[PDB]
Amino acid sequence: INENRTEIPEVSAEIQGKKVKVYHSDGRVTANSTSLNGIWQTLDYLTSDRYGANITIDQFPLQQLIQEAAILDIIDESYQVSWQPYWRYVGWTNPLAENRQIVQMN
Amino acid sequence: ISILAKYQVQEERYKLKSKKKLFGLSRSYSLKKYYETVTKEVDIDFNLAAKYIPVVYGVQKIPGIPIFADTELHNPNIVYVVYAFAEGEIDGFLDFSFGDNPMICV
Amino acid sequence: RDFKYTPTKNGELSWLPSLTNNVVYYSIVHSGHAEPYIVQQLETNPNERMIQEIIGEPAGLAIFEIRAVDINGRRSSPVTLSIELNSAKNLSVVSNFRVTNTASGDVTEFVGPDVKLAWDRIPEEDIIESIFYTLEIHDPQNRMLRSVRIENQYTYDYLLTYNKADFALQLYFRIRAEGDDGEQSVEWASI
Amino acid sequence: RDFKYTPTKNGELSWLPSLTNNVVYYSIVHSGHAEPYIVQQLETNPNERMIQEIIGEPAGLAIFEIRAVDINGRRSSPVTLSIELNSAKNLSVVSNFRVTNTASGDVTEFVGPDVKLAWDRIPEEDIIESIFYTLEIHDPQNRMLRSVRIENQYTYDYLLTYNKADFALQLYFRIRAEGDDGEQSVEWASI
Repeated sequence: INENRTEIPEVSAEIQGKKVKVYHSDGRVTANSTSLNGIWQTLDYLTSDRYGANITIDQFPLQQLIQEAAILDIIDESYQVSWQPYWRYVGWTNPLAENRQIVQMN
Repeated sequence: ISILAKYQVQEERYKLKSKKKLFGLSRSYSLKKYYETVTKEVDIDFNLAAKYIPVVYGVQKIPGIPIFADTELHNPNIVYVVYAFAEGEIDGFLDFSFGDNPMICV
Repeated sequence: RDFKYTPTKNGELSWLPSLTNNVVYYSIVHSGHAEPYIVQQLETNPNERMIQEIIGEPAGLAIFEIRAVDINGRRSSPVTLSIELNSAKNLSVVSNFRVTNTASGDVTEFVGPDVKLAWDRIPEEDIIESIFYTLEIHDPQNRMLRSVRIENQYTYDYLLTYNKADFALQLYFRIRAEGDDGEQSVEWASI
Repeated sequence: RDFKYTPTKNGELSWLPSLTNNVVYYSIVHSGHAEPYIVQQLETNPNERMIQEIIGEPAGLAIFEIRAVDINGRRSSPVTLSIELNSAKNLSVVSNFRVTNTASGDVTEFVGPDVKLAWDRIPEEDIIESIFYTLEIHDPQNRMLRSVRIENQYTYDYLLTYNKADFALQLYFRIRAEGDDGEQSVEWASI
């Protein structure tokens, strides 16, 4: 604190969110990063027990859910990535690798 | 918080920014009542819901919940503050805004 | 914080800054003055004293009230101090100490047998009473010829009688304003 | 906007006003000074330069930081400037240039065969080194009698030898303070 900053400002931040257990049809569980996919978002929120619904994972059919994600990650072509400069803040980790899917959620 | 107020202009001394400003609209709402209930700010005085931790997936901007404030004994100009932000292991912080001013140039 | 008068110019007030960082200036009200002092907070440091000088007051009872002003214009509660002020110790040097029995052109030896001296009244007699002038007269040996106290008067006459007596018991002159309480001219005037 | 130092007194800072109309004053921090300059915005015009003078600094590296203050007390980002300051070119005129070999009353012709001169040191020697005094001596014909440089010294002696030699190769006097960098008294003093 000094004559040029006579008070503390408000503080808010931009962050990249919780890591989620994305599955793969081969039986891996990458669990490494955020995912923009709404299914894996829902699954984490439901199976969390510290918060959320406290549902045990054994009640879900993984071989079904992975097909649903394979639907929801279909590529769109109504636009092209170069029209989106923000992309890093939009959530894409690389502007060149396809970042386009029917649905992306933040 | 009652300590932190002694370092803020009367504009702010107990105010806080809201979270998830645009909750989902549906035909259940009147257009007016929706946009009139969309609200930017809250007062923590007489409000407890503000202090619930949010969960984030993808990229978002969120306000910090203060949980500790103090000054170095010899030099009251030096102020430490702790802001809690988000549940779980996040992929990480990207940026900070002090007031609305971001560190990185727009 | 820690508002404190301090004697030596009559003295200084001093204080440590308010911890409310939006403070822009301090105001001081002094008993019997028409208007407050105003003291800017151009730098902020919580351990560094600010100061105001008090100058030209007579010795006497006074009270001081000091208030911080916030940028929104409201003020702290006052702090009060009540004290006796005292005379400025370091008086002016006497001015125009001069010899009146002096020739056309200018003197080395003066005119006539015995000198006649004048000087001009100091400012401080306007405020502090019982000031006097102290005068000392010396030969080239710098022995005492004569030493004199002059009470609120600005002229003195040396005499051929005085020269004779001082010689018989056996020029340069120095004079200063003086008082009690250590009140003195900071230096001698001299001829 | 367009914060700019400008040389000639060491020089002037200048800038164009901030476009944020609630600006009340600018503050300037100068390297090594105890306190900022403060400059009011008593009139608003977006194309009119504001100015601050820089006076009495020695030549040397300095930095300046300038900030606008909004009526709410917050400040802009700073603008910074770093530059070498340089000597004030226009020095004081020499004072009390006077002849010491002078009679009771006052002289026309001086006393004795050859003049003895004194003058009083200028202020600028307190700041800028390698100042000197330049002295020139002339007859009623205003021919050169003699020209002299005096190094940080405040007296000089003319001589009957000098008068004789200057006559044989063949009064009025003028003197000025001077230096490098165009440092000069704005005018001659003279007798």
